[PDB]
Amino acid sequence: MRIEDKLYLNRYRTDEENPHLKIKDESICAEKCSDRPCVSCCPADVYEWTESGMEVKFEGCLECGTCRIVCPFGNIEWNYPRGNYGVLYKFG
Amino acid sequence: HANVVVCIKQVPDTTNVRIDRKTNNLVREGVPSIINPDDERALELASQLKEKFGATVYVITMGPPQAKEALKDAIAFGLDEAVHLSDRTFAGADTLATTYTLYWGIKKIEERIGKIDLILTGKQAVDGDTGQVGPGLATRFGYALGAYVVRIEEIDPEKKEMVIVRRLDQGFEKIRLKLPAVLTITDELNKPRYADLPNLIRAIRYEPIVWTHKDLGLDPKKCGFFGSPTRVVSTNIPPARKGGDIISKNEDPEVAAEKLIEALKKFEAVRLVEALKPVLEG
Amino acid sequence: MKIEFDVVVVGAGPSGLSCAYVLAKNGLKVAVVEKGEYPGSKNVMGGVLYVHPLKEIMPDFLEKAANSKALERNVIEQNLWLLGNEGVIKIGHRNVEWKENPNAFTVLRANFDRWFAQEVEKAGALIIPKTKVEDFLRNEKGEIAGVVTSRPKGEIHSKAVVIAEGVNPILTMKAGLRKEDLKPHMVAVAVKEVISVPEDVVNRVFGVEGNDGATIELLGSWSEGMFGMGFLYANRSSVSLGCGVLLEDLRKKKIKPYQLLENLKNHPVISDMLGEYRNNTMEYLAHLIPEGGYYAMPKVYGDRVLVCGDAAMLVNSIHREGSNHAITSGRLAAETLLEAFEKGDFSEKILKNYYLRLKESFILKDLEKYKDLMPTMEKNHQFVEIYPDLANDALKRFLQVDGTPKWDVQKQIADMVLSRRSLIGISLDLLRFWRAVR
Amino acid sequence: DLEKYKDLMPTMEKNHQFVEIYPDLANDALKRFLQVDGTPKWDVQKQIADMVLSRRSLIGISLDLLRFWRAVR
Ligand SMILES: Cc1cc2nc3c(=O)[nH]c(=O)nc-3n(C[C@H](O)[C@H](O)[C@H](O)COP(=O)(O)OP(=O)(O)OC[C@H]3O[C@@H](n4cnc5c(N)ncnc54)[C@H](O)[C@@H]3O)c2cc1C
Ligand SMILES: Cc1cc2nc3c(=O)[nH]c(=O)nc-3n(C[C@H](O)[C@H](O)[C@H](O)COP(=O)(O)OP(=O)(O)OC[C@H]3O[C@@H](n4cnc5c(N)ncnc54)[C@H](O)[C@@H]3O)c2cc1C
Ligand SMILES: CC(C)=CCC/C(C)=C\CC/C(C)=C/CC/C(C)=C/CC/C(C)=C/CC/C(C)=C/CC/C(C)=C\CC1=C(C)C(=O)c2ccccc2C1=O
Ligand code: SF4
Ligand code: SF4
Repeated sequence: MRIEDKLYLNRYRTDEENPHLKIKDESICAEKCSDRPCVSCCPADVYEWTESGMEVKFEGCLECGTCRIVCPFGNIEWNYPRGNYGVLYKFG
Repeated sequence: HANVVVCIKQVPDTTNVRIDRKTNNLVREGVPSIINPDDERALELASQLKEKFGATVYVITMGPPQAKEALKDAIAFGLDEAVHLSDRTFAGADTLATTYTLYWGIKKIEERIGKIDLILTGKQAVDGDTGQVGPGLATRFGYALGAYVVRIEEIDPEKKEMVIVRRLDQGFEKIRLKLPAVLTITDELNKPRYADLPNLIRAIRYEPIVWTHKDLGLDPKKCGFFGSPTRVVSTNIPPARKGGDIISKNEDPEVAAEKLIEALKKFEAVRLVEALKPVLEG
Repeated sequence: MKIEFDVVVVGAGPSGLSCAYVLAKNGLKVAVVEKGEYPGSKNVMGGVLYVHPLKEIMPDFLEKAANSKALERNVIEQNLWLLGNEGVIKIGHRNVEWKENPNAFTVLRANFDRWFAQEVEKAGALIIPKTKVEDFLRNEKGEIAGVVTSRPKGEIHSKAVVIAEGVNPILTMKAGLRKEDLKPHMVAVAVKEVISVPEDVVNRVFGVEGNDGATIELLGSWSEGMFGMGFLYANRSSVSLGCGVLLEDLRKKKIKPYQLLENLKNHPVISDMLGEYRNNTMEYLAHLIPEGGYYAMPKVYGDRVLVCGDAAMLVNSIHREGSNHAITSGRLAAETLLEAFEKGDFSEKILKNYYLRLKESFILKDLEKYKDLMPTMEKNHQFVEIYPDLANDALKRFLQVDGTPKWDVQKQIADMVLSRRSLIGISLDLLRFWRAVR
Repeated sequence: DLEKYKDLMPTMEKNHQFVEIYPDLANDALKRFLQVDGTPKWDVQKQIADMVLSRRSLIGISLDLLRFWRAVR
């Protein structure tokens, strides 16, 4: 709600059929992870840990790369979106 | 082989062109201009018509000098040629003025390849979503207008006649169009391809054929603000909708259901539903 | 049909286009592959771009970029602000010879790299946007012989491949370099806002006029005790306000890195400057800044492959010289390949000269200097936690006139500084940082 | 306040350095610190030292910081 007000300002070409943020193992995010640093350090609120699993709202991804690096267990299959997709920064 | 001409329009990216309430204007500065998304389906159909029947597809745009980058993004689909109608004689044009320029733009294309067997436009541009250029272009040429195309069945290149599925409000309808026709493509026809590199690299080092108002031979004041009958006198953003009120609550388990139909009938628009007349008329 | 090129430069940032500028000016069929819609579409930078690494690339750079919208508000004043609870210690330096011999311009990188792509295109390079490189096509010798893309028929053949793709070294790890991924101490999460401030409040709050710019560097307790160097730059009709903090500090604080930008907007001083021009945010960005440097960089060379820019982790983030290092690294890689093209050898015997040019120039000497800089800043948490808020209350007490007889303000400052930290902590910390500055 | 800065201007009269070299040297040092010209940041940390220890010796800099310390008490 709060940061998706500011993500509305950015320009995107969303690739909804190709999620570039896949989580390799959902069970590592349930019992192996304690603090979930992918949620607390994502500048775009992409990751939200529900009890249904991890909700990865990849459409707002700013392609920074923090989630892949801050994740201690490596279970974020992180790619850039394809060419002409993802954030399209105007006056970046 | 057929001759296809795809009239595309460079449109600002209206997914990002948003309303700023505090300046009360469209914040469309910095937002790059793209193909009209109704025309990416027209270009993808034209590239399908090029790999199935070998139709020489041209793409034409009457726009600003910055609209040569939209004409290069159309060559990435695999198209043969792009044509730019770039002149500020054409600036501020309306639909009658655009169609008069586009009729004489395609008429010069007809002096190069032959009589145009098919004209593909989009259903609407998004800036000024009128959608009358496609209908207007079928009248200048005297071509069969198949508008709001959702499917393409038999595109018989031997009988010079194809079957489309036009969407109307009572339902879709199959139509045996007679070529030469002017189609008008919606979003639901196809999904545009991810372009390959040999066409995208060719799209980068491509220069669209620029034609001014002297190149076409048209009347010098039948195309701009003078050939425009209508005049846009004022553009103004809409209001901030209208604050509502929690008709029901989290207490009423269902008693909120008739309180919805209580407060539906206070609105004018429920006459328009075509299925809530037995609760409004009675 | 084979798409044949001489060099393929992956990435169209500062190091990608400066590498492609020298190859295209020297007559090489060089292709640039950028995964954005235009060059600059994925690039985040607050803006201070220094004109000397570009006057080595383009000696007529300030004439070509004056008419355009690439550059933005020539930087004549560089401030450093120590934000307190309510005060600020501005330590600026305005120089007026920077008005006619410029040192730096503020930029917006979608406006700069789109113009810089147009000069690289005029130089003779084919810039291919909307195209992400996935891996490298290899010959049976096992070396990088080109580039495969996400496009359907996408396989670009080249005698060399320049991996100028910035931070997130995804493509560097495919080339065998970067034997591990980035750990969250080699990078800093940098969250930036571009705020629309209408061209005359920019003149008023920065103390400038008429395409002359000022840069603020913000320190204080808005960064929650972590070493975050925020910034506040003057664009033409805008203000690019952002903040960057290390990932190790951000992970163990768990505070959502746009909140630091909200602590930076809602400071009493920044909310005084931009009063209600704070919430007309035009854009919200996020990126990473390489901060490991010398201890964390890859092998920057290989068989038919070079690595420039942030992909080689060449960033002096304490001086904010990353584009300074990137545009130079493109020039050193392109001059290495121009040696490689007259000899025809592209292996590690000739392409090791790029690593020799990288340490004979300023790029690796700035990395050796601030090598143990952020591990020094991580083992205090004092220089941005007590030290700005104490220097603000001391200088406020120094300027407050309340009938206190100036010896009892010279000792109330001493009772201020030797209460939040002992004198064995103050005199230690001045030279404990001296080892970080070398 | 008068006893504190009692011997303040006789201290300032017997230097003529704090407004004669000291501002113009702190300006050329901070300009060299912010100037980016491809100089590898050790050769700007020593060009500042070659700036400060050329207009006044180090026996004059470290003396003048506490010679004024007697003026500020
Ligand atoms: C706020 C505003 C309101 C406007 N209102 C009107 C109005 O009420 N009536 C009116 O006639 N004009 C109007 N115009 C101007 C009008 O858009 C131009 O005359 C233009 O030529 C028609 O574009 P359109 O929005 O009608 O698109 P449409 O006609 O809906 O576009 C349909 C298809 O026609 C083709 N096409 C459209 N424009 C071009 C072009 N320039 N070159 C080539 N092919 C093209 C494309 O394939 C496109 O997908 C308005 C403009 C603005 C800014
Ligand atoms: C908030 C912030 C502020 C900064 N401020 C300053 C400053 O004031 N001064 C300064 O000197 N430096 C500054 N920097 C640093 C500067 O942005 C970088 O150090 C430098 O500009 C990066 O150059 P690059 O060539 O690596 O380009 P990058 O922008 O890092 O990336 C190059 C390009 O590679 C492309 N790419 C990536 N992967 C692929 C792929 N697989 N296929 C194809 N293309 C790909 C991307 O689209 C990108 O455009 C700042 C950085 C940040 C985050
Ligand atoms: C009479 C005279 C002595 C008055 C003193 C005034 C004094 C404050 C400045 C001039 C004195 C000179 C002679 C000192 C020599 C060494 C100087 C250059 C040390 C630099 C540290 C500070 C004080 C710089 C001034 C503030 C402002 C101009 C900074 C610009 C903003 C950006 C570009 C710089 C970022 C930056 C910051 C924020 C650092 O904290 C830091 C710490 C250690 C090394 C480098 C840096 C650094 O580059
Ligand atoms: S960090 Fe790795 S483990 Fe912890 S939650 Fe995110 S993904 Fe699951
Ligand atoms: S990339 Fe940056 S934004 Fe996209 S998810 Fe990982 S962290 Fe959140």
